[PDB]
Amino acid sequence: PSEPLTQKDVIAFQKEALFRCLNKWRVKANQLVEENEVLAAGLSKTTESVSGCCSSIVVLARSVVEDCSDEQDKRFLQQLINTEDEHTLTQIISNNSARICELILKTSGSNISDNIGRLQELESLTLTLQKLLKSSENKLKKATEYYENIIAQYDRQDSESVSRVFNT
Amino acid sequence: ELSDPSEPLTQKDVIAFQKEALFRCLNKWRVKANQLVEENEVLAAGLSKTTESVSGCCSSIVVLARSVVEDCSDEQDKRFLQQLINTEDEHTLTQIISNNSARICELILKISDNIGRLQELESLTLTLQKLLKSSENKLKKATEYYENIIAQYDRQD
Amino acid sequence: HMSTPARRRLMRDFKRMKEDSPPGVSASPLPDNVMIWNAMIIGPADTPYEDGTFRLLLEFDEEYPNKPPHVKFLSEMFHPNVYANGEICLDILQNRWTPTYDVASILTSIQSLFNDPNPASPANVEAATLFQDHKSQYVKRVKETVEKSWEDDMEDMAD
Repeated sequence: PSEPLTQKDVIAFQKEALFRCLNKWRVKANQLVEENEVLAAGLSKTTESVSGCCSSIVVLARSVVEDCSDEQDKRFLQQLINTEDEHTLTQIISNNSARICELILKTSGSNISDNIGRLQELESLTLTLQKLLKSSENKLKKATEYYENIIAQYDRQDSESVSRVFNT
Repeated sequence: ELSDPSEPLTQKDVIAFQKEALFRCLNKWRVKANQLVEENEVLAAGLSKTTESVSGCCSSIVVLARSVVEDCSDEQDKRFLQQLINTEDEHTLTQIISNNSARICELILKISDNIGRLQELESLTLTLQKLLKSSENKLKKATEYYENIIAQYDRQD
Repeated sequence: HMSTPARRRLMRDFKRMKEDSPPGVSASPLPDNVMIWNAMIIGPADTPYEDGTFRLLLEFDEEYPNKPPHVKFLSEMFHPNVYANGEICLDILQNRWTPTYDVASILTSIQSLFNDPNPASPANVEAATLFQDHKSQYVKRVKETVEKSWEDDMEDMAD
């Protein structure tokens, strides 16, 4: 084989081959962290800019619900206004895109928002969600080290060399 | 293939310690590289799936913009609405709409500080819920990846 | 020849190494020059230097054990207390020496620097500022020297 698969199998392999194999994975891991960092960056930069458009439709929906008359359309704007799942929201907008433009123009004039409580409710939620995102990513960051530790310590516990040098 | 413990070490006993150590380091890198391709595809997949979903909004915004240019008054705004309507590259259009969302909603309708605050809050409310979901999903899928290898060790014979 | 009080003791230290060698420690005086020693420490577990094969060079003096030896790392290093050429900034080797310290005592004292570096002497200003504030990046950089240490075939350890 080109690369060894077990700790038992390495005794036959020369060092120069083991080094060549280690670097290929080490270099592959470094390219992959750069790819993972830049990809997770571009995924956040896109979700902010997609939410830019999505929110503008939600804002226009909130502005015209008061003057809409038939409630099956008001229920549609309400269902649209209060969802926070972009897949849900984007489907609602993609599937009914013309209807939305119709309901926005059909309203006679620009009407004032009546609720500041939703802005406080969002302000509190905005803070709670920022706190939850950092704690969720931290749970993931410590876990990558934690799981890679237990996997590596299984190889150490079964090693003949380690048990010879250090075990008393 | 080693020697007696209560003895000074040998050139053979240290070459064997390096090889067994080189493998453990090799394995630690191998597991780190495999976990990343799983996350990198799920990231590159979700990155394309998110850009596709904006076209519902972008098209709906351009038609709403065109509906009001004929009745628009301010020429710096009339030129701005035209600049919005005439951008073909959708990447440009999505940011032009995202960056200038407050200007857009007002120009379609014809209080203003409430719009700036609900757009800032709605965009962030939407952005964070999705970012938390993918982070919880990145955490869920990653735990599964490592515990797959853990299970193969906890029963290996 | 082996009549000098210093040379006499160095052979006394060597006997101990030959019979009670500390875990992860190797040491052998040059077969002809009994004043220069080849040494090799293995980084203890649960330390960023874990499983490294770090080579040392102990140079002694005619006054030993009354005078400390000169100690140089030969493997490449990243430690707050190790200068860029291998020279260690250890207390028992500088101003806290003692004749009750044989070779083993010095090689285990250097070994213990791996788990807890002395923050007082930053020989490596980068290693010290990494170890104090940015510990995750510290371990990332220490492990790159652990990998290099493996390259040497330990020819210095043969008979």
